[PDB]
Amino acid sequence: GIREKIKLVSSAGTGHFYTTTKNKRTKPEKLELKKFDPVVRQHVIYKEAK
Amino acid sequence: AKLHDYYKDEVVKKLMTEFNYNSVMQVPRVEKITLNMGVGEAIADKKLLDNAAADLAAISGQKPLITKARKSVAGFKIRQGYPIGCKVTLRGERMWEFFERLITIAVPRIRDFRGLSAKSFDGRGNYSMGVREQIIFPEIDYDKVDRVRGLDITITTTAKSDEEGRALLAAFDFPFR
Amino acid sequence: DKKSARIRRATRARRKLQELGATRLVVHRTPRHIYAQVIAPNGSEVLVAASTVEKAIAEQLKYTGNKDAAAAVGKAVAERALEKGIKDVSFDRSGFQYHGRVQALADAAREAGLQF
Amino acid sequence: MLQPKRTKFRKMHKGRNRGLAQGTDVSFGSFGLKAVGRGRLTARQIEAARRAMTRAVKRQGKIWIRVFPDKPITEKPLAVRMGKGKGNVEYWVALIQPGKVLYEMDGVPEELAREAFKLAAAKLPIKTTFVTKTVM
Amino acid sequence: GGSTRNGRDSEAKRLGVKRFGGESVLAGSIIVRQRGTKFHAGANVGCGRDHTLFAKADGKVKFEVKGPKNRKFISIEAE
RNA sequence: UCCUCCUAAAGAGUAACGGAGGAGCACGAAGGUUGGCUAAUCCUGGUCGGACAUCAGGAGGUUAGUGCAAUGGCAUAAGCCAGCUUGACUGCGAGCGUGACGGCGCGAGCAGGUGCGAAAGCAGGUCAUAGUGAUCCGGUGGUUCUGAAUGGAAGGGCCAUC
RNA sequence: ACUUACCAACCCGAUGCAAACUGCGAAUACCGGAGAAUGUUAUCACGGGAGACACACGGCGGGUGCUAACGUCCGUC
RNA sequence: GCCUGGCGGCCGUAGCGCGGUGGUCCCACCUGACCCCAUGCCGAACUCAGAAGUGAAACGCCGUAGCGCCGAUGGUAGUGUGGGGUCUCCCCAUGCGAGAGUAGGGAACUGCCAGGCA
Ligand SMILES: [Mg+2]
Ligand SMILES: [Mg+2]
Ligand SMILES: [Mg+2]
Ligand SMILES: [Mg+2]
Ligand SMILES: [Mg+2]
Ligand SMILES: [Mg+2]
Ligand SMILES: [Mg+2]
Ligand SMILES: [Mg+2]
Ligand SMILES: [Mg+2]
Ligand SMILES: [Mg+2]
Ligand SMILES: [Mg+2]
Ligand SMILES: [Mg+2]
Repeated sequence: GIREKIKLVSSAGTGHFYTTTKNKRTKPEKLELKKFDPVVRQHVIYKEAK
Repeated sequence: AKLHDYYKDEVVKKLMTEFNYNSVMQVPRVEKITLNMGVGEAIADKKLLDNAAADLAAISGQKPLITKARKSVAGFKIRQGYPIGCKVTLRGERMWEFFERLITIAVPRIRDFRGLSAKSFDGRGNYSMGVREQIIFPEIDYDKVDRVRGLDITITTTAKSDEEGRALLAAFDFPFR
Repeated sequence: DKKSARIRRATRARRKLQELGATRLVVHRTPRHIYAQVIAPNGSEVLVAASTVEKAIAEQLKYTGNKDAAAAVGKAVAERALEKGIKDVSFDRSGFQYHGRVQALADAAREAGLQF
Repeated sequence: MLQPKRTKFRKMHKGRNRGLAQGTDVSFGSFGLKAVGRGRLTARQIEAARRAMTRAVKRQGKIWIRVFPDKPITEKPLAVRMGKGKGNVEYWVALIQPGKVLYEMDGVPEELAREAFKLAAAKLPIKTTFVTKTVM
Repeated sequence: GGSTRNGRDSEAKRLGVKRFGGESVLAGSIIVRQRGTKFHAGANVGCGRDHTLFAKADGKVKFEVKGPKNRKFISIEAE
């Protein structure tokens, strides 16, 4: 269970965030995705993935 | 080129008269000449495989393909997806060009007293031998190269049987003996 | 061999169209000619057809087997389908790449007015 | 003693023994010994019966064995409570239906095969009878 | 060694034929986990992510065998 | 505690200190879509190379393969390779299956926005079935719901999450 | 470098066995639809009150046991 | 009337093997490929521009019972209900009735559109 839980934070001013999991030793690079933000109702980038 | 039109005019007539074919198409043709090395020392280091690719490119002209292991055989401690050999399948104008540069000069240099085996057919019409000496073709200098690894060629033909294949290859300059 | 491979390529779409239940424009390409026909949703009856093997179309071109003849046949299919009144057909490539001569015919029909 | 070289499973359900035998014809030899009742038939019994007729004819003719012990039989120790898992295999047995042919012989006279099969039947637990190859 | 430890709740196999549920898409008319011998006949909507067949709107449920390999499909007669 | 098979008597369900095996994960691609491809094994010929590495041809037609135990599936591929991508989206959801209940599961279709494709279309994670822990208590972010004389604040509620 | 009083894979023919084998396959049972007769609604829903959750033996199909037990554990009458 | 191409019905009595045969059209081979497009390398495949030549391969058609395939009647096994026996297994009345095997069959049939030939 070395895989750990991280949260993807919307780049917009909204505080909305998603949650997922990722391996730390294999891919330490930050994860960047494009997901729907229900507050602004648009697809935006997400960050903050250790 | 020259041997392409030489197969076109004459040669084909020789085989036609020999085997009494009803149709011109019944005469066997040549589709491809496959060059293969399969060094196998890639398990030691990748530079040997790179050098092998360069050497085979020297003869071919464009680039070789790298063949991966189809199984993880423990006997040869090979791993699936591990490139252990290189290959080329030239075709058409380049095929005839290499066949010319092979037959004309390289084969006479290959043990003139022996040449190659007369019986080297699989049974359908294919015709293959190992050069074993990559210096014959001289296109590229070999006083600088490091290894003297060999080489293998296989001529594919649409011949029905070994007799037809041998007759076709005899029609060319292939001395067999 | 090649024909079997083409049929293997085309089967999935061929029957996905019948699952959706829609009239399909099927195209058969050969080195010398090209054919197109509109097949009904049940896949048993032909509504419209046109190719380069008929006197018309084929007697007013350079050589059957090029993109110009493909465009002519597409125009013919579009006009005849419009005459019959059928609309909203689903084009199928029948295992051929969409970029070749099959690009035409399809383009010609959709510009003619058939709802690709 | 006869038993399989390897077993896919080491223990098997008890099961029942119903119906008539399938192989009821003399196929390999000229004379045969076929059962009339039903019951178990152990490897030890088969081996002893084989020796009976083999030594009865010494060195003459050929002998076939049609049955084979396939299913294992378990048995728990003496002073053991009920339960605590299934017992452990002790011997192998062959289920035989009435009409099953057990042994056959070819290269011997009838008057000697009869006595050899009599001796073998003496060892066998189930009752048997002597049959001839005949035709279809 | 070791026994018991058997899975539980093997779900279900067959949920009906003909106008048994009928109304709406239903969620039966399938052997879950089966796929083979129970395919969508086009008339009923395709499998779920767990290989579950279901209806479109209404109608009778029928079973047929057709096509190469002699596979069995479930169709629905719209009414 | 959970998953697979038999026992289990051709709908479901069905016990024993009955007979056999696994799980307490993994993947940012091993997901989505478009395009393409087809296995194991054996035989013949050929430098190192041989029982087995790679090459050509011929038999064979899935005995191959699946991220992981077993069953059921898979050629249309659910198996193999490449391009672009984030639908591993948000709010709902007729209808249904399975449970004493708590609950668990499948789901067409609607609204918003998005990816692949020429288009028809597909996509609400992975071939499916294990990879899990109620309530209470508290922590973090958002909210303009409450705020004990009034204005604030503390605390509480609601949404996400530990 | 020949020999073989030796064993033996694959393949072909014949012969058996399997709860965890199936290129086959019933009788029953179950689900759904239509119809006649018969049955004091025998069916379902809601509400008030319960008791009960130690079962026994016989037949049939089984697991376990030694197809032993007035043994033991299931299915159905 | 035939012959050919495309899309279907059906899913081996529809397959495989062996022999023969087809080029007006169609189909496939087939020529070239500076380009559209492409090969983990290769106009092999995909793709483009053509019609000199050949039905050799492939494909269509015809014959052939070597194999695959289908397959009765009868008997047998099993089984629901009722009854019986020496009851671990059977029998009788009645209802249902296999699998395997035998005789035998079998070298598919069929719808729509288009073209060549009357
Ligand atoms: Mg059951
Ligand atoms: Mg039952
Ligand atoms: Mg119960
Ligand atoms: Mg996957
Ligand atoms: Mg695809
Ligand atoms: Mg996938
Ligand atoms: Mg899986
Ligand atoms: Mg206040
Ligand atoms: Mg708060
Ligand atoms: Mg109790
Ligand atoms: Mg009880
Ligand atoms: Mg008791």
